[PDB]
Amino acid sequence: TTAEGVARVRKSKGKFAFLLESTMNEYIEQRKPCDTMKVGGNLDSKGYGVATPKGSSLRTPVNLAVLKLSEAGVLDKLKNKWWYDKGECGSALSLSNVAGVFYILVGGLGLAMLVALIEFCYKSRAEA
Amino acid sequence: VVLFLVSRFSPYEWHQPPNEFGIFNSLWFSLGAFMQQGCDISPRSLSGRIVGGVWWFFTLIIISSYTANLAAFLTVERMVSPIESAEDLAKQTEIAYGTLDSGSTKEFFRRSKIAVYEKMWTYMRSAEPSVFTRTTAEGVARVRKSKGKFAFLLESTMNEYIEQRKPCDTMKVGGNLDSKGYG
Amino acid sequence: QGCDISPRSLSGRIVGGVWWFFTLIIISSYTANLAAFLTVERMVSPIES
Amino acid sequence: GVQMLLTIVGAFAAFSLMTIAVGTDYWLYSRGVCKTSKKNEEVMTHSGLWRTCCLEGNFKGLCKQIDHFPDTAEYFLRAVRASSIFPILSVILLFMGGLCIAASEFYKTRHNIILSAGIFFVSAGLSNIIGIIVYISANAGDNSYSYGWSFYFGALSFIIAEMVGVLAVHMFIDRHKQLRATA
Ligand SMILES: CCCCCCCC/C=C/CCCCCCCC(=O)OC[C@H](O)CO
Ligand SMILES: CCCCCCCC/C=C\CCCCCCCC(=O)OC[C@H](O)CO
Ligand SMILES: *C(=O)CCCCCCCCCCCCCCC
Repeated sequence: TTAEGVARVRKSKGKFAFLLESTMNEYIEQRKPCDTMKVGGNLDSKGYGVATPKGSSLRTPVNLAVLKLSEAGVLDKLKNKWWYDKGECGSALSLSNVAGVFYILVGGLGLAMLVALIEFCYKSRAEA
Repeated sequence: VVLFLVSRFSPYEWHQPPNEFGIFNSLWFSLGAFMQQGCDISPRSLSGRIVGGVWWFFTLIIISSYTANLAAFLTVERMVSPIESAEDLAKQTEIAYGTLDSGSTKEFFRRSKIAVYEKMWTYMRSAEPSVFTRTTAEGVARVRKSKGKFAFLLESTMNEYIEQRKPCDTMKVGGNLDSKGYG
Repeated sequence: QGCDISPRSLSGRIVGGVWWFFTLIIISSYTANLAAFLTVERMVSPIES
Repeated sequence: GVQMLLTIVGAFAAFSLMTIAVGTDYWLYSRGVCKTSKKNEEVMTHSGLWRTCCLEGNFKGLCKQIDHFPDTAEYFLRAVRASSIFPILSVILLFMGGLCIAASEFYKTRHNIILSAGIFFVSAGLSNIIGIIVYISANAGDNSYSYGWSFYFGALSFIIAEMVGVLAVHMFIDRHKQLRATA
């Protein structure tokens, strides 16, 4: 299922990418936690159709209905309703790289003051 | 400061200073140490040696991280590419590119069966925001304002004209993609 | 390398310090540029037009 | 004495500049939302350690409460930049050092009170560095971020604390040398 592909992208730390239709991709890009993105151009160009069994008498009327809805702007209104109106998503080194050296340093300066004030205590308590 | 302290604060050592590590001679050992440049004085106590040992390790990593990052910049910059042909454009995505609307250049790309130009069209037709412009002037502006991140496909005549207009910041690159004329 | 004398006056220790900093930046800029010269070989500069 | 007057003034100065630093909300100048339904926010905000208030926008002076817990091992940092114990441990230490100096000018003879102050100032400056590093290393985890006067007070406080530490050790040394002289 598409949901399983989305989960795999989200959970795989960048080590899985999912190939899916642009419509689904764009929808998920506007859902929390807003951690996925569509990249690149589309690989092909096609469409979704309303399907009927071969030769069904319903096909002609359905086709004209699709054209009427398209031309009235209703398909566009529905896409905006369900995709966008409801959307939920709206070099030098840094100290992060060398944080450790600084800690170690301030930890050996506090270890030196401990190894120096301890000796001082001894030598002083001994002289009493 | 910690070197100064651990060395001279304890009077049991004094007999005349036990070490030469006065605050001044400590601001100098620590400076020398950092610049790898050795000095003449050197701590002789356990305390004063934990302050020179963690500072020599700090110094080591920081100097190694300066040389190793200055050598990453100088290299990556040495791999920069001029991008001066249609093939160059077609093989990358950092630099956007487009054409004028409602003219023969756009139609050229739309109709081309040549792989490089087909690849370019496939990108341009779906790029967001639009890479197409309504007038040549708008395409020129987009090149000039985009810090190298937009290149414009236009007729050599217009290109050559703009190359001789102030502020003289654009250039024609590569050979022409086709050969034709105005009538 | 190291010498057998280190300035022991404020005046002299400033000269020594601004020169150890200079030295550091320049010896690093040589090793770092040399590395860029050996990592990425361009080697292209003949007739172009 | 002259060496004591500077210590009192320096202790006060260091403590004052660190208390102001921990309290004021102008540590960082970054871009962020100054308010807890898409919100066209991203207005220039100034953040301290616990509060973030935007500099401009329809909420001229609306503040908020930083949320420092938004998986393991790293957590330890998120919890050291959320209690801010190192900036606060630096305030406590500087206060304690002042008590020592003040107590010194009363009891006298004790000599070891003057040292204690020296250990409470040098360590205070050392807690401050860790707090500075933790601050910077936490923001990076999460731009034209710039630093404000509350950051530079905590940086200036460190400098004054280390200098008073040197001065307090220099007084401890001098007290003991006076004893050795009479001997
Ligand atoms: C007496 C014992 C102590 C002797 C002490 C001798 C001091 C020598 C100085 C050493 C390094 C100087 C480094 C100077 C760095 C300057 C940086 C600078 O100018 O930066 C400008 C700007 O802020 C960028 O963004
Ligand atoms: C005679 C006395 C001489 C001087 C004596 C003191 C000198 C200390 C020098 C270097 C300390 C280096 C400490 C390195 C700490 C490494 C920490 C570590 O093991 O990290 C594991 C890591 O976190 C897993 O992911
Ligand atoms: C005699 O017994 C006195 C010495 C024992 C107590 C030492 C306390 C100070 C330890 C060194 C300083 C640590 C500073 C850490 C800063 C973050």
